[PDB]
Amino acid sequence: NQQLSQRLITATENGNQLMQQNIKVKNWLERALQSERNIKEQIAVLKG
Amino acid sequence: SLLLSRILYQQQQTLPSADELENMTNRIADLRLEQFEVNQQRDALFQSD
Repeated sequence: NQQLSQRLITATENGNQLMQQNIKVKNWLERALQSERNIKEQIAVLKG
Repeated sequence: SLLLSRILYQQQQTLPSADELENMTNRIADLRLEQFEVNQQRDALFQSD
């Protein structure tokens, strides 16, 4: 039971770290998607 | 109508001169670039802290 509890605690900590990293990645990815759409629109009209 | 020639001359004299048009399309591109630069600066300054 103690080993199971320790494993669950470690897994929960790893899950929290992974969730934080995933949230940061999602924020960066949304920013990148917006920037890429903006760049495509600009290049559609920023010729020469 | 012979006198219609005079009317057409008057109408042509009434027409404004379009040669005074300023092709500021380059200024429009400059404004677009300035707006993009301002947006970039605001995004860089979005997080005040």
